[PDB]
Amino acid sequence: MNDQELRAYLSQAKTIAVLGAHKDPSRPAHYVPRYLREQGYRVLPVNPRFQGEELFGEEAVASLLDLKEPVDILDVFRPPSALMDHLPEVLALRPGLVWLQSGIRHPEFEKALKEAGIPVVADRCLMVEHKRLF
Repeated sequence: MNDQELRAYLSQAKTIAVLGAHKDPSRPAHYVPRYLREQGYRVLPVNPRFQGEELFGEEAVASLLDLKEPVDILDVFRPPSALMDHLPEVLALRPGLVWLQSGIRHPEFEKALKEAGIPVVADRCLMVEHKRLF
């Protein structure tokens, strides 16, 4: 995937689910999605730690399976050691593209996603890359 193709995914994306969404405005799990929301994206916060609480103008749900609409981009902020347990959720949800934030890689998780036919982008910040490309 090149910038040109990555642009087609970003510019086409409507919903961006944030796995690991945070409330503290100091963390990336919050300011990255916040930046995304201000760019015309409908970010859907997902985090058991803040379930029921409003974030980015939406109620935070505990699971990806709790989301109502399809997901264009799954922006992941959860650490590598917490990814395999969520694999079945991501496979079921089947987002158009799974995005692993900075400092997050997991060979197995990524392979499983690729084998399922789901595009993956890892160790990259969605805010930084969106800024770059557009």
